[PDB]
Amino acid sequence: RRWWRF
Repeated sequence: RRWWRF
């Protein structure tokens, strides 16, 4: 969500 895959 916040960064990367999330």
